[PDB]
Amino acid sequence: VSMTKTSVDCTMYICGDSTECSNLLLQYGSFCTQLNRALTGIAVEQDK
Amino acid sequence: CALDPLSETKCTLKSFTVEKGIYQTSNFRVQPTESIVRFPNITNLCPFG
Repeated sequence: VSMTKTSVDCTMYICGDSTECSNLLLQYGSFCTQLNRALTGIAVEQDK
Repeated sequence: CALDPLSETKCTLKSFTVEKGIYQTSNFRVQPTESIVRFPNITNLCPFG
């Protein structure tokens, strides 16, 4: 019926506390925004 | 976008009006408070003496 509503943010996943890695990820435009929106949609649809 | 949680929600939704709900705005993070380096104690000093 449902699975664990895992919500992996990638700002901490791809990059640790490294701020230079955060900037390098920021070079990629909206990849992590799409990923997080997709995972939150997955979680909300699990609740639904 | 950093004055208050309402402002953070507004800047996340990109809209001046915020609908009734719970919106993820940012991420909480606990910075390391201090640094510790507990290396093993020197078993024997080199024989400079």
